[PDB]
Amino acid sequence: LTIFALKLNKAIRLCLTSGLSPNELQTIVRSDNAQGIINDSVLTKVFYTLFYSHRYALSFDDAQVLNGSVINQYADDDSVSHFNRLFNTPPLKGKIF
Amino acid sequence: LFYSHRYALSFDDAQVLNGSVINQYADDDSVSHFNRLFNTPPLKGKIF
Amino acid sequence: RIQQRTVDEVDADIAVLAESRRSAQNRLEKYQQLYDEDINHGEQRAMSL
Amino acid sequence: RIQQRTVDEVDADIAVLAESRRSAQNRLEKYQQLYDEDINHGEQRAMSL
Amino acid sequence: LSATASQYSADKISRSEAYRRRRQEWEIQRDNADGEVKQMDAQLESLKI
Amino acid sequence: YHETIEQKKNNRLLEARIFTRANPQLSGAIRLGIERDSVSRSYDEMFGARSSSFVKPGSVASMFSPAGYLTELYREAKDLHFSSSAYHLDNRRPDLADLTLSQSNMDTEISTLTLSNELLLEHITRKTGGDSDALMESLSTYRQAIDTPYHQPYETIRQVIMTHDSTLSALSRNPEVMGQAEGASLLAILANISPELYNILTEEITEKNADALFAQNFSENITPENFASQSWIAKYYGLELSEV
Amino acid sequence: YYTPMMCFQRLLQEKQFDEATQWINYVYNPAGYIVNGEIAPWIWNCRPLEETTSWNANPLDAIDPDAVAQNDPMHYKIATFMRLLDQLILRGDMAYRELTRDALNEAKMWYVRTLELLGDEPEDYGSQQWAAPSLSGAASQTVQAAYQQDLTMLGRGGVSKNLRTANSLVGLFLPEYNPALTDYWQTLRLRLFNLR
Amino acid sequence: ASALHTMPSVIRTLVNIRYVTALNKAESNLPSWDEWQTLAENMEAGLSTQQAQTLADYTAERLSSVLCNWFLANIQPEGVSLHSRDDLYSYFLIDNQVSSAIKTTRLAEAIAGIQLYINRALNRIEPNARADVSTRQFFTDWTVNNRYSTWGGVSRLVYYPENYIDPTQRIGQTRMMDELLENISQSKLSRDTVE
Amino acid sequence: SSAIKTTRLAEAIAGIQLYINRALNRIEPNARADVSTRQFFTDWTVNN
Repeated sequence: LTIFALKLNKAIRLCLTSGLSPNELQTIVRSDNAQGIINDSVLTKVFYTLFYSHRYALSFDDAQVLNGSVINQYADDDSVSHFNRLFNTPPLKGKIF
Repeated sequence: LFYSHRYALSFDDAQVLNGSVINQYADDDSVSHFNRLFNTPPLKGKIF
Repeated sequence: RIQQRTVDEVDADIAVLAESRRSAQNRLEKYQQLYDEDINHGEQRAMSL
Repeated sequence: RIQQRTVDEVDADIAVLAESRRSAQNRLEKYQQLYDEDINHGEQRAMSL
Repeated sequence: LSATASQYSADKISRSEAYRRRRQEWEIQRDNADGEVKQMDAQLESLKI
Repeated sequence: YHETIEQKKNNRLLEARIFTRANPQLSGAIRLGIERDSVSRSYDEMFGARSSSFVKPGSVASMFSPAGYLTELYREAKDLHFSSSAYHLDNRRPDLADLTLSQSNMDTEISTLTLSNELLLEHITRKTGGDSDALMESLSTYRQAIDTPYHQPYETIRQVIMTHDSTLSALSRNPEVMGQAEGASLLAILANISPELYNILTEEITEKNADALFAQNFSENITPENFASQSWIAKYYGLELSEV
Repeated sequence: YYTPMMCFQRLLQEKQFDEATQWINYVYNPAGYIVNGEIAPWIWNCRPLEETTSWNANPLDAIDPDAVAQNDPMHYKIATFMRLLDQLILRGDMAYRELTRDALNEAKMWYVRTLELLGDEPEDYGSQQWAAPSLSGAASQTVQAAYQQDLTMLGRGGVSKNLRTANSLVGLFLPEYNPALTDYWQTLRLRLFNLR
Repeated sequence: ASALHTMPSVIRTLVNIRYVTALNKAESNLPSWDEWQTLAENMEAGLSTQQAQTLADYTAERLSSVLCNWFLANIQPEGVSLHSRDDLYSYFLIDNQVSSAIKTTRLAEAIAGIQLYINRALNRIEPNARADVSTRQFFTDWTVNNRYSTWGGVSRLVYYPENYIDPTQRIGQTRMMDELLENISQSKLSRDTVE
Repeated sequence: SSAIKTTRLAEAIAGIQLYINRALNRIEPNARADVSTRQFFTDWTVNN
């Protein structure tokens, strides 16, 4: 259990010190890479998304898209995801693809 | 007293103005004038 | 002429407030008499008997 | 001159509000005591008898 | 007959206490009337200036 | 036990009586209605002028003032647990025994945080044996805690910079000086990452140094056996289970 | 004692003054008493109060100011006096409502009456001189034991020995002035400063 | 420099801190501990008074939280299973996460701590209670001695019964005098009525 | 303050009343207690 504990410690320390939500860190790390690991690039995305959030007054989604990442198809999924916020409220007439 | 009247200042301000020094020991049951100038609050440590 | 009419208006309002004052002081002094007399001799007799 | 007089007017108005403030405050205090006293010993004795 | 006399005494003191409460109400409402009187007296001087 | 309780009550009564007699407040034409007893003189000579000694209400020296109330409180409380056990008042708050009872001590006004902080400092420095500055320096590189490291000058800078202008918008209006400031410093002064916070966030995790990093990232008493429990993670970070 | 007190208190509660004073003069009168066309030699008009007799033994069994006062009658003494000057103050409030010049003089007369009868207020003495012990020393069991022992000896005995008690055992507390008396003193002083 | 109301040298220095911490960039310009302190000292020098109080407040709270955490994770005195913030609150008999907006005096704090200790003792929430001493006289009246005001009233009773003496009603009365009392309870008592 | 206005008669009333009151309460030493018992002084309550 050691390595997973180290990973979770890293992420939880970051989010608690940074006002970041678990899904937000999920999205930013996935957008950085499918590894789920952290490097300078992850913290780069973190900083710039929060900076643009502060200045232009947008949510975490808009900033994360702005930094160079993609629009996330699979958010928390207990609520409407970001992608379906963009193109699925409502569907035009049929289901999206 | 004249300066307190004109410039609308408390006593100690005029006291300093007249040529006397900043009083480092007032009533001492409250903050002295010196510690009113340099000790509200201390910056990070105790003054010297 | 217009300003003559406006000063007339404020004079009328003065009169309005004045009769307001008369009504208020009437209510006041009626209350004051009613309060000072407190309890008259009828209720005194009621309690005594 | 006219504007000096309008300042005079607002000063009169704030004084009026101050007097009405005192009146309402007196009503408040008298009601507060009248509430806190609640039931005096007269009614307690009525109940006891 | 002890009980009936006690009932009588109870209602008479209770009635007197009700009178006293009415007296308090009259007093406060007269005070409030006076407050309004002087307040609108001040309104008068504001209006005349 | 009876004889003792009536003894205390009688002593209280005699003190009260003798005190009421010599009250200078009662002069007063009613002074002409009070006398001087032999017991009055006896108390006079035994306790000197204490009988004539009174205080203004609201002073420390009063027996009804909070000072005497606390004196009685501690007098009673001093024995609720055996000296040996860890619940002894002298053990838990040794500095409470030597608290002076002065007018300044009950008049002055200081925040609860100040006293709490200095008491915690006193215990920590009692343990390690160092001073405040060494403690702060250790904190700047301490890793084994949910709040460590704690770079007080750094957070002060962050707080003041947020005070003057958040987002450094005016700073953005000076792009030439931005040829020298990169994103790293701006992140440091926008979010809460101390240098050691960066070091812990940007250190690779592999098994070759796994336990070593674990040792660096936790206290000895913490182990993955401890970590496995969800309630344990919630109480370790003070978070909610639904959140974890 | 109790019934004249009763009638006087009820009369004062009903804003009634003069027959109330006439009533309270039954038990006490600062102007003394007239019997047989002559000035009385006694001071208070209640014999038990003059003789200072107690009719309770163990008053601290319950929490009753009645018990304590009955165990030492002179408390009762000052109590009545207290209530007495009380109506004096209540006179002024009535005399002051009408804001009329003659009633103004009457109110000043009442206030000088209570001023003269009240005497001279004393002031703080012990606080400047009292030393400041540590809490532990203040709660020293030995000092409290010594004081209690001194008190018991004084009570059942009254021995003159230990002329000095070595005040260096500064661990006791001092009696505090009755707040009600200071309340009335400040009341009179504020109303007088107002009146001038 | 004027935007921050400060010197150009210190803004140079703040920008000079390449926050890359031993490579991934030029190099680590991380200031030493004392250099950090001096930079902070100078930087905050141009701050007003109410802002000074706000900074003192924020720093005091942060330091309090860090200290509490550190004491949890470091020193574990035997005899207590202190495992949270409120555990330290109870064992050190003083609150540790209150806002700084609250102010008090030493005596008030000591009063509160000792009260809470006594209360903890009585309810047997504390192990190894010396139950022999819990039966003392003072604790019997703990209902009326848990408060300073109530204690003051009951103490000031015996020495000054006059403040609390009420002629109007007392206990021990004879219903005969009570009947007098209710017979003199009318709205207005003229001479002959009281007679 | 001089804001108080009065007449010689009113002040004389006040002074003499205060003298009588001081005498009656035995605040003044050496009172001629024989004359203090006069009929006028019995009704001092309604003659004050």
